[PDB]
Amino acid sequence: MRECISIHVGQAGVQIGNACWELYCLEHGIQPDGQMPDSFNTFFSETGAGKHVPRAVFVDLEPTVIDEVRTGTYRQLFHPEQLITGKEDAANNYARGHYTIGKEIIDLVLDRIRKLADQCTGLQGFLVFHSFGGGTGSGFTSLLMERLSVDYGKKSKLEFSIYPAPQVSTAVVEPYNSILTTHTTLEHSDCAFMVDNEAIYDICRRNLDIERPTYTNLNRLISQIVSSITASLRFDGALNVDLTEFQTNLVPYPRIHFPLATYAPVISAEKAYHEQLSVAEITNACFEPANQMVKCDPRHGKYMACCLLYRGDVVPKDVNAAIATIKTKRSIQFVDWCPTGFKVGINYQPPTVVPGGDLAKVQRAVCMLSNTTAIAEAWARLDHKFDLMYAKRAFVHWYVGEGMEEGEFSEAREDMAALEKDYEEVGVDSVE
Amino acid sequence: MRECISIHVGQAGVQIGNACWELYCLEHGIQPDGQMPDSFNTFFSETGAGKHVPRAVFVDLEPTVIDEVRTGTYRQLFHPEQLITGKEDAANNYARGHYTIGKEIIDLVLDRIRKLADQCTGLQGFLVFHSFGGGTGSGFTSLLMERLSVDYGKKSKLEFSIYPAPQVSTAVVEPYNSILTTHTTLEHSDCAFMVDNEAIYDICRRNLDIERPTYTNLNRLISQIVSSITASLRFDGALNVDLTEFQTNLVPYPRIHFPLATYAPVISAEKAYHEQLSVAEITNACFEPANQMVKCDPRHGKYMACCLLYRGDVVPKDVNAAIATIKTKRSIQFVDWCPTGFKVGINYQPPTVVPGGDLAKVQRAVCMLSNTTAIAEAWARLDHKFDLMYAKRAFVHWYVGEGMEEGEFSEAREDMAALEKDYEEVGVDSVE
Amino acid sequence: MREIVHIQAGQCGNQIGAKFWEVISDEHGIDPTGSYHGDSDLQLERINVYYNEAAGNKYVPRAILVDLEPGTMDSVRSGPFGQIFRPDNFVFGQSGAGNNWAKGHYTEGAELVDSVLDVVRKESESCDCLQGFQLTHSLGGGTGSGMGTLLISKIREEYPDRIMNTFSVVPSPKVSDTVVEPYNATLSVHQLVENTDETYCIDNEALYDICFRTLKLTTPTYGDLNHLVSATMSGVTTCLRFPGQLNADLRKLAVNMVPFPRLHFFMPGFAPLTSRGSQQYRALTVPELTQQMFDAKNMMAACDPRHGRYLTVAAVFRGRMSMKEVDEQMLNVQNKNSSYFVEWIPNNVKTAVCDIPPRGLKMSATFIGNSTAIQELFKRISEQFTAMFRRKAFLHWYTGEGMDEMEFTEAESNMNDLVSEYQQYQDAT
Amino acid sequence: MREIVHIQAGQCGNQIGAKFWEVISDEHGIDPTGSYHGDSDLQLERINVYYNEAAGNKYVPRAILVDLEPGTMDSVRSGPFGQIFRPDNFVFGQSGAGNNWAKGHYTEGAELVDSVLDVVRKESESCDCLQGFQLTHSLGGGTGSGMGTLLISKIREEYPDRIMNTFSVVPSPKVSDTVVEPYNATLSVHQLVENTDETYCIDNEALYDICFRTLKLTTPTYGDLNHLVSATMSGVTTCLRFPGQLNADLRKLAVNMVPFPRLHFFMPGFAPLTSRGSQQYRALTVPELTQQMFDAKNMMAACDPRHGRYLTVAAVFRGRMSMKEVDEQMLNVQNKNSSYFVEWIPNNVKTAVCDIPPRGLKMSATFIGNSTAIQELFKRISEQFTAMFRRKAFLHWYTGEGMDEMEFTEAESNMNDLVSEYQQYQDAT
Amino acid sequence: MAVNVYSTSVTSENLSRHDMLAWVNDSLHLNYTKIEQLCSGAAYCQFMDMLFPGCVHLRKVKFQAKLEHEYIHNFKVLQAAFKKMGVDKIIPVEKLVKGKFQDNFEFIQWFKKFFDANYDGKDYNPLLARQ
Ligand SMILES: Nc1nc2c(ncn2[C@@H]2O[C@H](COP(=O)(O)OP(=O)(O)OP(=O)(O)O)[C@@H](O)[C@H]2O)c(=O)[nH]1
Ligand SMILES: Nc1nc2c(ncn2[C@@H]2O[C@H](COP(=O)(O)OP(=O)(O)OP(=O)(O)O)[C@@H](O)[C@H]2O)c(=O)[nH]1
Ligand SMILES: [Mg+2]
Ligand SMILES: [Mg+2]
Repeated sequence: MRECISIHVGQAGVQIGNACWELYCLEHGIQPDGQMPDSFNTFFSETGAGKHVPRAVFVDLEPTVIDEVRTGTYRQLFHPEQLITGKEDAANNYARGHYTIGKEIIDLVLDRIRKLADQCTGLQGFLVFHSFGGGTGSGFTSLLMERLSVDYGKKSKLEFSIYPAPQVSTAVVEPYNSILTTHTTLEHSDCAFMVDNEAIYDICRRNLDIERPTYTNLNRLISQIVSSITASLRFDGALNVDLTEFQTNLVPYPRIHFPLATYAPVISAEKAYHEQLSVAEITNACFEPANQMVKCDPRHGKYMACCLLYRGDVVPKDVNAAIATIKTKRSIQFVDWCPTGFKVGINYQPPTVVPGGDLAKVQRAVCMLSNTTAIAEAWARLDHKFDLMYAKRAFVHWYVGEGMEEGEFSEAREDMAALEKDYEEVGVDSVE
Repeated sequence: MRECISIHVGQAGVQIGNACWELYCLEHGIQPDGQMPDSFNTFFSETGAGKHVPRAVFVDLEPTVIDEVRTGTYRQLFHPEQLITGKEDAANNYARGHYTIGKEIIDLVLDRIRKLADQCTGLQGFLVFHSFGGGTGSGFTSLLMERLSVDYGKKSKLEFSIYPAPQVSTAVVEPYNSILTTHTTLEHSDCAFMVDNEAIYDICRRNLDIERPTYTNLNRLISQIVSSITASLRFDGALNVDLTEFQTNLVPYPRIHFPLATYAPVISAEKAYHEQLSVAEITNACFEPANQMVKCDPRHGKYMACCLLYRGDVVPKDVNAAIATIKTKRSIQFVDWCPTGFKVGINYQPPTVVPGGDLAKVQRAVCMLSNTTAIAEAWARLDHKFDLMYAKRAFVHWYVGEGMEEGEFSEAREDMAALEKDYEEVGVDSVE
Repeated sequence: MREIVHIQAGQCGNQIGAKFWEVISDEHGIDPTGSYHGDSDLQLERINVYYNEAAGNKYVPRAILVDLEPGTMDSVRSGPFGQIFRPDNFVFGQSGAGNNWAKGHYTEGAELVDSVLDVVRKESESCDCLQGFQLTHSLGGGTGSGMGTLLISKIREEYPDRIMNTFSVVPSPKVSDTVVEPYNATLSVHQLVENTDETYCIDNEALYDICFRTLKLTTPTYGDLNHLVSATMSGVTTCLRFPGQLNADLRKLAVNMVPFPRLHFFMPGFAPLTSRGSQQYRALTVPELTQQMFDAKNMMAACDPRHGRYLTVAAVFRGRMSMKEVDEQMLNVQNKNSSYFVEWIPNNVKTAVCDIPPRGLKMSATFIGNSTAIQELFKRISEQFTAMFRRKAFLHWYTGEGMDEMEFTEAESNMNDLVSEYQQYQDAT
Repeated sequence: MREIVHIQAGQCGNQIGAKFWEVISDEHGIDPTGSYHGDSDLQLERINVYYNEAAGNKYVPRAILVDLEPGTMDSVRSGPFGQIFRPDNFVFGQSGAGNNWAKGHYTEGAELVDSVLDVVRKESESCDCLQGFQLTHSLGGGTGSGMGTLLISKIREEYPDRIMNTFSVVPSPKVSDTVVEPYNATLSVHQLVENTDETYCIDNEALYDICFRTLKLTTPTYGDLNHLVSATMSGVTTCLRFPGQLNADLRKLAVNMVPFPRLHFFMPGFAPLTSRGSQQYRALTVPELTQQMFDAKNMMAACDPRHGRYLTVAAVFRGRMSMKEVDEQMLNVQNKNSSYFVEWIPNNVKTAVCDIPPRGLKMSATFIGNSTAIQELFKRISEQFTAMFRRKAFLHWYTGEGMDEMEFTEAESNMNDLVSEYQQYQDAT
Repeated sequence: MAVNVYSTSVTSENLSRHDMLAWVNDSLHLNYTKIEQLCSGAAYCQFMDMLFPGCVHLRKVKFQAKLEHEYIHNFKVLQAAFKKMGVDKIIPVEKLVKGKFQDNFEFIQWFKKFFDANYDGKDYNPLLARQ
């Protein structure tokens, strides 16, 4: 009934999608061929036979990444029409994604979304996976969101976004792409979950004892967070939360819609024993800064909203107790305009474990979604990066060559300045 | 309920720890894998399964000694996070331990202590094992104690310390390390139990008929003393004493917190028969100077407090009788400001014997903790040793090279002078 | 003969409701199929208070289940006793309320309300003499709070001469279950003050405390908490459903407990609570029960009765017991604790006794206290509301649904006035 | 009818307490489960003096168990008769007192005291007519001494018209069980002098002597010692719990034994004590018992009655015996030992006789002596206190808990004054 | 800049309960009779203001707090001030707010040492600060 449609944009979005849909299949007992020998149904539609099909669209402007899906283990899982590819990529250029190349497939993508949505009886909304840095993840995603907003007025849209690192980048033009896409998508997105590759790598190294974590590992970790967020819809629970509640709880002001995700416990097989892993223990782990998935310092910021999503063998009283003690602690400060900081969800289903996965099997897990004024720091950094390059007009010729105007750059930058200012204003405590 | 957290610092601390935890496991029937087919619980936390984990932290600045634990018989007993190692040792330099090398892991060590302490419901306090002579045992331990004192205001802290011998040393800079660490730790420790390798060796040779006692033997002996001290918490008893009582009883003045431990009977298999080993007999053995574990002469000093901890098949009346007769004897003199000299504990559990151990199985044992003005002699000796070297500034360049200031040496020395003076003052009897 | 209509709104409302039905069914000897398997004529005498008799000798709860989302409903249906309910009495939306009072009261709830009302009217018409209504819900969410209040408004308009009772789960003091709960509570209270005849305030914090401290349950489940609430609920209608020595009912209790129309917010209590081990070491007698009733640790609202005065107390006893003894106990509490009882309402303890005890127990008691201490709860909510509203935090979620600042302001002011009123009577001589 | 509340503080207090309960239970025909399995109406007649009757025909000690550490409590629970106690009457801390009177009286004890008081009040309210309280503890430790005294203070304030009795284990003369015991004893005595109505002084040294010399026990256990104490305790309430020829009770004994308020420190004795072999070679008759009672070796306090004078003696006999004989014996001891009895209190022997003897014996006797010789004990403590205090030894352990020198000084002075008072009356004509 | 202090084992460096309470009364011009009344946190907040001008938002402090959560709120304000000044001692908030004597006495003894380390002799009228 309560359907959720998943959209995977560009390389990051697609590869994360692969990891998500692998996990979903294991959780619902769906084979890679779509067969199983009302729960799954929010994510999978059903044909006449026992075949089940993901309520998903995978889009990329080049064929390579999706071609892997086509030839891979889950080739029979997806319908061919839900795997959409162009010929040439956006070449790390927002302009190409948003305009030159993106305008050729946007209609197609939207048409397929419309067909998907037509077979939903109680569409809850959209889960959009992409990156900030790529030309497709930035430019195409922005375009897509805009169209979605118009075609579907008020339905929950949630973006899981690969936010670029402070000092661990791949592309050179990343800051440009990040800034423009944030500007263009801002008024069209309800809530966007930032996650950083650096942080996840650190977690893998420090908590899981992995010398060299691969992108796969990161993807797997991300899939856990997503599963926590959607478990309330895919399973039964004691105390439940849906997609339209998160936006209400986590977003205090329209522009300030960037919470951050943190998962606990992430442990190895040998380290999983030796320690009982209580609600108190995992909750504490959540609010410790080293286990966060964005390279930022909450100790230097303030909390505006916390949402805690518990899963498995969990007792409400215990959760209450845990939260109370965390409320006391000096390292957790909340803004003065927010006496109530917590929304709490508890679901009965333990986190399910992928065969050959890095994580140990636990009785309990928790996913925290927290909105923090500390994110301002990252924005400030990104703006500074933009400034350095733009002052010299470095790379600008490319963007203009693809039909973008220089004035739009300045526009994006000023909007981000305003956003920065808005966070700071929010930060300050009430007089009288 | 009444948890006790054990910290093992440097080579001595770690190796003694190995011997202690071996004994604890045998006493509670815990296998080297943590399995057993409310008593143990003060020393071992319990996971969901039947696995039990020591409430302990092992720390050393080099990996070698802890690596033995990792690869050894009790590898599965400890959680990896409770075995902490750096890369480079303190090189018999207090400065490196306290500052240069120690400041890199102190935060880590404390964090793990905090996590351990969080899972305690009735934390009694800390048992700290180290040496006076090593750079880690001296410098790191001092640092650690300071942090503990701040983080945990008023909880019992007890130090079992390998006090250096009069004429049987290993390191050349031992006196420096001993003096500085005593100065720095003095105001942060509640009670510190000195024990000397020379004395234990003598005991092994004389009482156990061992030609060549090894460090292992010494460690085993030490483990007995520790077991006596903690048996009142780990077992049921007739008349019981806890960690917070010892400090009250044995410490008459804040600075004068150095009692000494003596154990009886220490006998071999063949010598264990032929003699019934009564309470009177073992009590007498305790107060005879040859069985003491510090190379010092109580006959030339005065007793300020005795604590007698009996264990096994023991009868209170008998103990009372034994003590009364010892009170009479000329070789036992007590300070004039102390009409009551004895605190007495009796516990039902006999001393448990390690398979392949040097000690014979006895029905009764006793551990005396006695505070004596005779310890002043040792301090005087150590100060003299410091003086000889410092007058020439021998080795001083090393300490200063690691960031220590020369003024701190003089400061440590003067503090020790004061301590010496304080003992002497205490010694004298009341006028009128 | 005095038929009662039961309504359940939202997740909390429905989960409590189901528990309540499980309790009532056991009490009246009704199985999960609707068939009577009891062993006493007393079990069927007043069966019509809560059950309609259907064809082929089965009984169906006079219960309406309402939610803007279909998951809780499904769970209930799949639960033990889920099959006893009338299938057409489940009235559910598809969207949900997003923890938003506005959505429950003005938007999604409003799209569903007419369908509920239709069922309600039918139920009313079924009954020969409609006693009134009991609504179970939370004040902190969107459905139970916003839609529940809407239902209350409409039902009251339709049936102004019948009594409107609510069992309201209130936000706790120390920890907040949701971020917008102050808004949701504040708005709901505004409606409740004008449209309900009596409101039982129940707080999960209190319940957890009771479970841990009194019941000695290391690991309580929500079920346990629900059970307590159900026990209280059953207690209030016991005199209406079985014979007694001095028979009370819903109207009488309201009359006794409510000296002024706005002051209709109670704090319920239940006795006797005991552990598994500790039960044999005591004796369950009237005085013991009374003492258990009159303390702070046994109140299901997170407020200390010692911080205010009792305006009135209703005590309802179930079991074979001596009325004299009860009266003596009641007098005794008044005399000894004189300072905790308002002096201008003499003999402000009302007693009821019903001969049928609950199952497993030989005697029990239910306490209804109308204390001026409840003002603390309201005050806290007002404070929390203010702190958020002064910075207009989350306001666009509500304004987006057509709501205006003025409505919020009026609601706040009304709440403040209520607090003032309560304060007034505690100090009055 | 004259109900007594029992309190146990610390390790010693609890271990004696348990033993006492084992004695009382056997006497009244109560098993470890709380069920009556006796064979006489006399066993149940006055059962309410020490037991509350719970549901389903079981009996529960009116006993409160208090300690700052949980080990002794656990042991008691696991002991034979441990299951008879009310689970909620065990009130324990987690920390312990570190043998420190300060911790027991001002710090840890103070954190726990309110919880104890709550239980105490409830127990008091249970009883139709509260006779008073008996507290068992040591003076040498931290809990029994510091917390015990605190309890005494508070209870007395609450219930100033009920009698406060203590069974105090005093530090021995020759050997000290702990190093700070003089401080702990001295402080405790300060409280006891002002707040208790009667205090039974018991010393382990005396008990051991009795075990070795009189009972011929080569290897006594603490249990044996405890048994003696329990026998004495039971002796003092025997006339209140069974019928007799001349019935005494706690009030009467206090009245007879206490001529001045401060002089309420007794030395108890029990008769008859015999070995296994030596029992058959004697005859247990009234004169024999009397002679056993009146000697130094049978006093449970380490002081020689021949070093002072008896102010008063209470003698309580249990069994079927001729009152004339008893009276003759009493007269005889006074006449022959004239110099050991103060001359300005004529006929200073008080006699009670209870018809029910203890189990296993056909007759027995309990002696309560108020002797000026007890001043020796106090004097010793004062000396020991002074020797330590003059050098301020261990003082930082107490000052660290907020205590000041002034308090110590005042305590010392008070103790000294008491000694002086006792001295005065021994020499008075 | 604010220094840090530790309390474990000392002699002749401990005020009696009476003396310490007198000091609090004189310093803040209030009339506490039990050390546990300091568990509300208002007094500690005021002391911080007196020590370090600025520092605490006193308009947020509840001087007549009677409920546990109100006390918690005051201690959050205190915690923030400690963070601002770089005092690294962890305040055991959960134990203090229960109003337990032992913990409160421990905290006041630390706070007194901290105050003495840092007090510059300034005079101020605390009534204005209060209201
Ligand atoms: N977590 C994660 N991040 C990825 C993965 N693949 C790429 N990224 C990140 O995504 C960003 C690069 O964007 P891509 O998604 O590869 O580029 P694109 O969206 O395909 O855009 P074009 O290739 O330019 O059309 C960088 O920050 C990468 O670190 C992945 O599998 N997992
Ligand atoms: N009793 C006993 N003493 C030991 C043992 N090992 C070392 N010692 C003593 O400890 C002192 C040497 O200090 P160590 O503990 O080896 O040095 P450390 O603490 O590791 O410091 P660094 O190696 O300089 O970092 C000497 O007095 C040794 O005799 C042991 O197993 N048992
Ligand atoms: Mg790409
Ligand atoms: Mg080393």
